[PDB]
Amino acid sequence: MKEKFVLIITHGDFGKGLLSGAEVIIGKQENVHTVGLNLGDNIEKVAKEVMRIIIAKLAEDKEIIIVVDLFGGSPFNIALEMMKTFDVKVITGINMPMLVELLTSINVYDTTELLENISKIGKDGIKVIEK
Amino acid sequence: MKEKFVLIITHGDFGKGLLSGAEVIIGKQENVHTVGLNLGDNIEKVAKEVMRIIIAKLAEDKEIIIVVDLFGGSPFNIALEMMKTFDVKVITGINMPMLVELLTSINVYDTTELLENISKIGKDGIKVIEK
Amino acid sequence: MKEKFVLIITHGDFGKGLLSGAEVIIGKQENVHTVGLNLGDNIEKVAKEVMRIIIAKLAEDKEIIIVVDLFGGSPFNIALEMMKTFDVKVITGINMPMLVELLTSINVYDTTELLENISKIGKDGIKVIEK
Amino acid sequence: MKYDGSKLRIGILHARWNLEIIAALVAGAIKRLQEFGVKAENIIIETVPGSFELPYGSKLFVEKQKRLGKPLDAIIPIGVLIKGCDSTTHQLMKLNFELGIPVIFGVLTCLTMHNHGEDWGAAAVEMATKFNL
Amino acid sequence: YDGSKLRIGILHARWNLEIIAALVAGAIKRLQEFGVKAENIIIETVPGSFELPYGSKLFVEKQKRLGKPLDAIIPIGVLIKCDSTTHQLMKLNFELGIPVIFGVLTCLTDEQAMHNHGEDWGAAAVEMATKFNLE
Amino acid sequence: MKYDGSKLRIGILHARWNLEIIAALVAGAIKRLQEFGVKAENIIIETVPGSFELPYGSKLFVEKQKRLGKPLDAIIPIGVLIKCDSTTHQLMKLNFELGIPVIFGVLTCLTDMHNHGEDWGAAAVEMATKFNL
Repeated sequence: MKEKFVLIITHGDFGKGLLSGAEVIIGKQENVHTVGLNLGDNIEKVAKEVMRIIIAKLAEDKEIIIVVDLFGGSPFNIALEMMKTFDVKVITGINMPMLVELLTSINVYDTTELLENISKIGKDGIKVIEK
Repeated sequence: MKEKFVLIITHGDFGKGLLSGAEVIIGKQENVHTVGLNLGDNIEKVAKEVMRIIIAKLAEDKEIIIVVDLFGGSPFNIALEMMKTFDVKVITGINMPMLVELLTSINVYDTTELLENISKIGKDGIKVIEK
Repeated sequence: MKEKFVLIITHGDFGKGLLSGAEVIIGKQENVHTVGLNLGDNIEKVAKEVMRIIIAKLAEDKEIIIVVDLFGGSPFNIALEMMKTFDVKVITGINMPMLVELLTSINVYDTTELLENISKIGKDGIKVIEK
Repeated sequence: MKYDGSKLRIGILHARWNLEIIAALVAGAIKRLQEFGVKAENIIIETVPGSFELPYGSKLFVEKQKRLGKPLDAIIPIGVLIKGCDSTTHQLMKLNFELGIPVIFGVLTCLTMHNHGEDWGAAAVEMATKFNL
Repeated sequence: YDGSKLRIGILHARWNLEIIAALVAGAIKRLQEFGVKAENIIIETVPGSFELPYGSKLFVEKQKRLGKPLDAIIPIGVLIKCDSTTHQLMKLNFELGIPVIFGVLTCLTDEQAMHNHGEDWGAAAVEMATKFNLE
Repeated sequence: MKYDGSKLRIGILHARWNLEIIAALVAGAIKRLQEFGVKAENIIIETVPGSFELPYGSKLFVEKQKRLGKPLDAIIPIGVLIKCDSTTHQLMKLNFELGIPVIFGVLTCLTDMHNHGEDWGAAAVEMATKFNL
């Protein structure tokens, strides 16, 4: 199995903070990078930034997973454009249980099963507490 | 017959001292080099140095004999690696009668017979003396 | 059993280097001393120094083993002269497997069995490798 | 934008030394390629260790694409060389005539980028189209 | 890159031998790390870097006549203060039909002229002989 | 001692400019040739005006020796140039065009040798022998 690389693309500091939070739990990560879209960022500049990262990692023979905050919006639109061109894989709605499971099992499952796994874990991890 | 080159590979200063001792008996040698593995030496660094020497000597059209102190241990493991790659010849358990005979007959016998000769002389040279 | 003392008598730095090499393997030794005969050394001066050591050790109630490099030659002639006078024990053709076995079993066997043991190990340790 | 690249297949062969700069030049070439109409399925990226391997890598790449039944219409060899290569410019030049397809010179020869990469994208499309049927 | 089924030739010059030997050692090391077997690494020498291009052809032709063809070749030379040489080695890729890895150091001082550099040439040989095949 | 040159015929083609230096380089090549066993009957010396004429002179020399029924096994073109880049290129290529080792015996100096010549002698013998069958 090829080594994987996770690119987190989100609004503002969400991705940067999500990774920080995960790293409190599972320690400092390699092979994870975050890109945040801030007010005042030109989306085409950010898109070219992201494409630069993807090419570099592909050239390192890595398999790329893009995790995004929200279905819809500029980060998602960038991720979609990268899937159109580079055949990376994409999942939306990223939360903490998903990212922790993703990063601790990244070597265990192939990308398709990995994404199915964390989709399930992410949804199951959302609970309203009663009492 | 190709001219021969003797590489002595041993723990610590054993090879350096053995050559010194032999040279008291038969004079200063050319075509003998010593490599000692000391505590704190990285074996892979020493291996690359030894390979450094062997290639250089092969490129001088020399036939190479590696003499080692002990069957087993890092010097031996280096010698074995060199035999795997470069088809040099190797003998273990080197002592003084062996080295003196080797260096004074190096032009007389082919490498196979040379090594058989000194194996026999080395073993015969080990005697417990009771009077 | 009396505590043993090993005197290494060889040409040049051979004994000094052999001990160095052994100590890489089994750590720093007590009760081992080396005497080297260099070009320009007066054999009678060296003989008197060796006798100087043997008496001192006998006076410490120690049993003495002399290990020598080569059957024949001045170091051997010195060892023989010490056996004639002081009834120490002597073995020739010392190599690394012998010295390591000797120093790691020096308390286990009596001197006669010790020397028979290392004679066998020394000879067995000399091997020409083919492949 | 006067050149339609929709029916073209373009190869990009890049070196791996100075990767950060390499990636940006590739990204630029990819961007401009798609702006002329060249489809994603038709942009083939492959790598070599260094710029020296670019000329022969290009031939092997072109021959492989023929055996796959998906021939390249042009190729962009991309390399970054810092003096901190002259022969290389010569083989890439000659390769136009040996391979029978446009070979766009994408090798930076500096002493100490996206736009430059785009230029190479635009060139590939034009050279594969302008002189055709 | 799996190099287990490959035969790699190394042709090196004999001038600046200490540096030459280290570059060869590096190439040999990395070759074996990619799975290239010892029986399959053939080392041969020429006097100087000028003889590298034609030596390579003669080496390749000899290996064919022996029934043990080379899959790639690494010509290794050390030149200290050659331009034509880089040109023939480049062209040799197309004339010989096998990857020719440029293993010639072109330095201004002895100090500038290594094991890592040699390894790079080892890695390149394996990749160029494999990447574009049908494996 | 290592390469037997007794069965070889070696050509030496030298220029005539800077003759004193030329003669010494030729003498060195001749010396080392004979040390490897190459017979006098088999060392053919011919001249050209300058270094430029060396490449084509070598071909004409080689062709002439074939028509005489006494083919050369290698050739050493010798030139002395004092303050040529192309010339080196043709001599290099000549190895492949003539099918015999062409030893680069051209000095390219900035100011106004026997050992250097011997080196070229040693090279010629080795290159004609090492890879045979």
